[PDB]
Amino acid sequence: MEPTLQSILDQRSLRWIFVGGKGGVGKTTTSCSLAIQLAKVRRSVLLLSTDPAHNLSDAFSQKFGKEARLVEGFDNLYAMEIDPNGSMQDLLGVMQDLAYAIPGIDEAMSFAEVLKQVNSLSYETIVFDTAPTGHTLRFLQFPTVLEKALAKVSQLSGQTLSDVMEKLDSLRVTISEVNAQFKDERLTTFVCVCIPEFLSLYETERMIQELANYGIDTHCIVVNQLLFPKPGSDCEQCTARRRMQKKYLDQIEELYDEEFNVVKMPLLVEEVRGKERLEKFSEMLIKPFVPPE
Amino acid sequence: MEPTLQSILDQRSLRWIFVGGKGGVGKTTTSCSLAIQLAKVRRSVLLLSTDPAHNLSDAFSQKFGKEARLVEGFDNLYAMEIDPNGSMQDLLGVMQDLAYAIPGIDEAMSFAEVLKQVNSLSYETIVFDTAPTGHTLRFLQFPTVLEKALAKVSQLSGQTLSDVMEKLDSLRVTISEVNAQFKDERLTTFVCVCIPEFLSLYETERMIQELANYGIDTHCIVVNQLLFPKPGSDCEQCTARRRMQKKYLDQIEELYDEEFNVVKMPLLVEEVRGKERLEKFSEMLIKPFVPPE
Amino acid sequence: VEQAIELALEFFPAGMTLWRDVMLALFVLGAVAWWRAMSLLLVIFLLELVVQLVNTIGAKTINNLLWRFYLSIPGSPLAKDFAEQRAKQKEYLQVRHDLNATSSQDEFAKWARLQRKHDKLMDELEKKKSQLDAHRTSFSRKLTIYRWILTRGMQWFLCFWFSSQPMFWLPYGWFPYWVEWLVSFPNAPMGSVSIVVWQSACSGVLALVIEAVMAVVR
Amino acid sequence: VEQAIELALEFFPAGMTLWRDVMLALFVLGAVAWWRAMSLLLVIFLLELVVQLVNTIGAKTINNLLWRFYLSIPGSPLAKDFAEQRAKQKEYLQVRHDLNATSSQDEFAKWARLQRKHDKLMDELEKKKSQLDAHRTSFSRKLTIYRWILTRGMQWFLCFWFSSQPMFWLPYGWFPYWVEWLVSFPNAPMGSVSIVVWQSACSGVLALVIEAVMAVVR
Ligand SMILES: [Zn+2]
Repeated sequence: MEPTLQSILDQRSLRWIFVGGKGGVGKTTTSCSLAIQLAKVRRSVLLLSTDPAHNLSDAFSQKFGKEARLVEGFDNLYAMEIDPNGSMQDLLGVMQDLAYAIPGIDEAMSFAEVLKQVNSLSYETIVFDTAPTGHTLRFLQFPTVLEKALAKVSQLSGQTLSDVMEKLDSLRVTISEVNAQFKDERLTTFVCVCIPEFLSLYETERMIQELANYGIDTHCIVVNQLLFPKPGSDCEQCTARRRMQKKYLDQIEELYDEEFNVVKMPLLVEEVRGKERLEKFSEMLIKPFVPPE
Repeated sequence: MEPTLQSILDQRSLRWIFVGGKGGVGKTTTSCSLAIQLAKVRRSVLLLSTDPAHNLSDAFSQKFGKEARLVEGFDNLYAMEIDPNGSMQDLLGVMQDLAYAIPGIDEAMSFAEVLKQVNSLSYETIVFDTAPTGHTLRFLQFPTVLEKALAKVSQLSGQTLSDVMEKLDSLRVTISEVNAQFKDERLTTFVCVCIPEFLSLYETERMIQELANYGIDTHCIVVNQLLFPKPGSDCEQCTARRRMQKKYLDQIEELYDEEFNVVKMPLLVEEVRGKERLEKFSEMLIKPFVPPE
Repeated sequence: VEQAIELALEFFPAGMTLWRDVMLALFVLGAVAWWRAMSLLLVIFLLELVVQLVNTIGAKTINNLLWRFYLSIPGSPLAKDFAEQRAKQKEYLQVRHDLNATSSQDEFAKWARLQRKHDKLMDELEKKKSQLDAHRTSFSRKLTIYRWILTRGMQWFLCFWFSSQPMFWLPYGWFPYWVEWLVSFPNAPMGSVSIVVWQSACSGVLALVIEAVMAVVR
Repeated sequence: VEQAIELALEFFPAGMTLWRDVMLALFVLGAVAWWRAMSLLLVIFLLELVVQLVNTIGAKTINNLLWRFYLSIPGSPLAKDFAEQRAKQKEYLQVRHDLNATSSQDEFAKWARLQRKHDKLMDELEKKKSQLDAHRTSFSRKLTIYRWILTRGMQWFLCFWFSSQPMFWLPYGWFPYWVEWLVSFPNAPMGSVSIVVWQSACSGVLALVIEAVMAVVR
């Protein structure tokens, strides 16, 4: 297929973008490259991170906190790396016993109020990045968890309880509309990343069929660190490493060449930071570099 | 701790050795290196493989089948790469409906009759290699599966059924004695392998706490492809690759330096085959190579 | 409700044989009274084999007869889908053999296509198990009562109808008035017998013959 | 047994108001008969509030009273372990905050030590839930019958004892003989009343006052 992300630019009715996978892949570099190349043709784009690695500070050498702002060099870069434990600081005895009754409560309510603040403004599009997957995909379960929790709190009742009852009802209707906005597929998309070895491909296919069991498609898949040989210069270990990399590369060619896209992105010698260097790294997601192979 | 496998040589009352992990690590090279260095001080050692990759043929360029034999260059190398589907060929209509009633039947009975043939001879020690783990660890569940299946077959009964009833009882008592020999820990040991990246370490720790939930310890852990710099010569990609490899290496140093062993094994330029080359590869499991680091 | 967990917590604090012998003697005189002496005795004769099958009941094995009852009719929809179930199961095990025979290295695309067909059919497998086992246990629960009506309707009709109509007359003067009291309650004329001991205690008559079969096979 | 799945498969094939008004009139004459005229009427008076609590029963909320009953005694072993349970739960949530706050990159050893303590306490958590919820539902099942004995023992003792002893005498000539029949069965002298309508239908006397409270709050 087309080895670029031109189809994400072309729709323009998209609103929500999910991008993930597993660690050891540098998803933050992919995220910032997506956002910057998105900003060339967009109006109001917001980045959101929840990984405990405070990596956007490393991305721009500028401290961020619990409020959005514009960072230098851009008129549209807004982001706020947040913590879920601040809501637990909001919990700091009966509500903690409720957290014993259901092992997950506060993270969904925090994500809820976050998304209310998200829909407070009039931003054009947003993007995401997440933790390992077993800790991610629970957000499709947050509406049900919220319902069960509210029912249980009411079960114990059988300070004012009606205030938290109405608050949880507002969280219920809000999360139902947002998950309902998820399956629309005209504003919600999903891209996953991986790297040429076994296990990365393994959990990648597990993720794909996972989203297949929820009725959300995809069409674009990015890989990373695809080493291509330098003309003339050679490392002898790098030769066999290229050989094995081609071996899995052609296997992914045997799978996804029908209805998905493959993004070739080579590793550079440095961890690419700085604005202009990230621009050059982001440029390749439109113009695919191709040596004679 | 001691960076070798000297403690496995020193006990001599050991009988069973389990070695595993995940793909992409070359466990067969580790297995043959273990067996050959084991044969220097042993009497009757048997290798057993069940992975559908018929890799011992690649290990010695000699076709093997469903019977043990001695291979050239050795007086003690015996192995037979077997298939579980031959027992399904033994099944080739009611027994297949029984396989519908329980999704796993024939693999445990095949492994059972295999182990009866194992205890037919008077061999000193044996070794193993397995598929991915979710397909492995069911062997600790085979005794229970066998019991449930036999009970169910009898439930339907409520050709001769008593013959298969007595056959399954013999399989029951045999598998109960073998699993009972497992937790003895004076003849059953376990070593796992991994490589310096994230996910390999991840599922490695998952395996360790898995065996912790069955009451089987370990003390020895091997890694692979640990690239050490050549004096004078350098590849610039290899420098940063060494840097990241050290980063995870020191993290494993922060975990296992208390009561486990670390085996440093470097990658060579070729897939090490042939007897004498495998001897040189196997030598390092006793004498650990150490550059100045 | 169970009267057993209540008994599990109760630990926390601190004529009939001679009755069966006289029913044996009245069954002896009832068996002697037929040779020197009609249709109602054959009605009790069939109810004896009904109570026998009640004894030698296989409450599943009756439905094991119902299995070949519905392994018989070719116009049955469910046995048709039962055959389609086994056909899909055969294709299931076929691809599973081709799966476990394959390698996860060099047919990884073929690996995934097999894996996808595997969990494709794995979900539709137990849908039929939910369908047919529901139909089977509901059909059993219907026919248990369907037989039970034919059993106990004859266990109470005999006492409803043909009660005043005397079945047979007791010899004059053998039993005291208080014993004769039993006859007075079902409307049968004094000096004749009703139809009760043939309902319940006649089950003992064949019961020893049941243990005779216990000596036959064992 | 349920008579509901049997009704779920039954779909496959194809005076009391005037009775309560006369019990109202006899309760009017029983209430008038006390002013111009003892202890047994107060016994019925307490059984009326017992039947009232039977009506305004919270079968859980009685055990909600039992909760503060056992939130009271300091020598209780179980409420002691209940406090130890909440203490372990507090340390549980504390390490869970320190877990989710940590990073999986640069404290991977600290990561594992936290994870190990996490699933360390996670298993002992529901062991107490298995212990105490078992004790609580068994204690409820004890005291349900423990109250039920004090209820129905007085619901049948009144009819056992003080039956021949007449409670009060009916006016001579008001009721036909067949109505008077009721008195003859409990051994009370003819012309006096027994103690039945005070047991069952006196529950209706306060029942309208129950709906009076239904107008009070609502
Ligand atoms: Zn190199």
